[PDB]
Amino acid sequence: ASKRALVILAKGAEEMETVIPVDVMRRAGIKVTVAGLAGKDPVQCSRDVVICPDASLEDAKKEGPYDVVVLPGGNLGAQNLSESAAVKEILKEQENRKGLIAAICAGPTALLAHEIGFGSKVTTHPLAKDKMMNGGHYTYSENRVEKDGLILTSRGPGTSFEFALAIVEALNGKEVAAQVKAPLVLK
Amino acid sequence: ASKRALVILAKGAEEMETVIPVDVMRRAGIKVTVAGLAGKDPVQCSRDVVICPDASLEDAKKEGPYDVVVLPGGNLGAQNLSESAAVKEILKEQENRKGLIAAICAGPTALLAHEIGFGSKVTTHPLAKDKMMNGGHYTYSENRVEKDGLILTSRGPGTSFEFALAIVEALNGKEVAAQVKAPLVLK
Ligand SMILES: *[C@@]1(=O)C(=O)N([C])C2=[C][C]=[C][C]=C21
Ligand SMILES: *[C@@]1(=O)C(=O)N([C])C2=[C][C]=[C][C]=C21
Repeated sequence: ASKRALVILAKGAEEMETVIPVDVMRRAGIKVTVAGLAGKDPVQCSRDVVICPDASLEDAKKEGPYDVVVLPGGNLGAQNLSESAAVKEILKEQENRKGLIAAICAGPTALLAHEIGFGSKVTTHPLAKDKMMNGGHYTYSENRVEKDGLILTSRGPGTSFEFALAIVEALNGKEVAAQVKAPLVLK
Repeated sequence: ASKRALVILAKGAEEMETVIPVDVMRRAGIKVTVAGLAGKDPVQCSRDVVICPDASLEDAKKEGPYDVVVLPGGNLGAQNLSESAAVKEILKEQENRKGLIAAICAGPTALLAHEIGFGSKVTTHPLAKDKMMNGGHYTYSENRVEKDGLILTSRGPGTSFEFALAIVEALNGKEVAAQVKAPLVLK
């Protein structure tokens, strides 16, 4: 059975951090649902790229659970994710079932907001470190991609391929990740 | 005056190769128009990400000329660009005025289709080399980003940041490109 990914798309999400994981995961044969936080309508990302979600989050939640829940970054995107009771419920459910949770850039700050994965080693964008570390509930890492417990984190647009390929490896194995990687012309 | 970029978005475009340059160029303060080849409606990219263009190509052409015309890749996207008389006209005009033309992955094959920049050194995705080189009208390069005459080319999703930053450097200078690069957390 194909693995399934939920990518939660809020206004102000970093569009590179949204599209790179969606694309790379689809290349791996993962069934990806791009779910609009606010509903079914198109989402204005941080740099004004407008993306049409596959579904509302409300509708996508009904089709859960998912093998991974992915939280893109962007400060304002992450803030919207952090303020959402629906996001809280999804992440709590995912944590309770020991499923993978993946977040990049400022995205991991939504884990703090929703009290998810406390005690884990995490990374973030450098500019989001202080927010993430308020209260010392996580252990900070400068690795480009970090994985600890349920929790897979990464730093920025320039770590998005690595982040996406780490998701692929977690879900579909190292050989699939390598096969998906080769045609991308990565460094 | 801000520099201006036209990014031509066709069905089957590689969404990473579309979004990374749009985003990075906007970070550099370039005014970017994402122009829909087919009209104003949303565009289904190669991996099913749906992007809403800023304008139709028909409308964006009226607001030309641009400091750069950017052609994303994706085989079917590039084919659509190659078949378009509107694209032909835009690229011919840009070449005639000695403006920058930038293409990635299979995107450079549209330059061949429209007889643009013959004699230039170019790169492409490895799988698009034979198509690009039919007739020996260009000189092939394996560099991740290649620039020769008017013509800036690059290889794939994994060279998209380098490609975008090379555009930024060409338009806004090396220091702006460096400033935009640093917060991205690139390797
Ligand atoms: C991330 O996308 C993000 O969330 N943050 C705070 C950031 C800063 C600079 C560049 C990228 C990003
Ligand atoms: C490019 O986006 C493209 O145009 N081509 C042919 C390709 C092949 C593999 C991976 C990326 C790409």
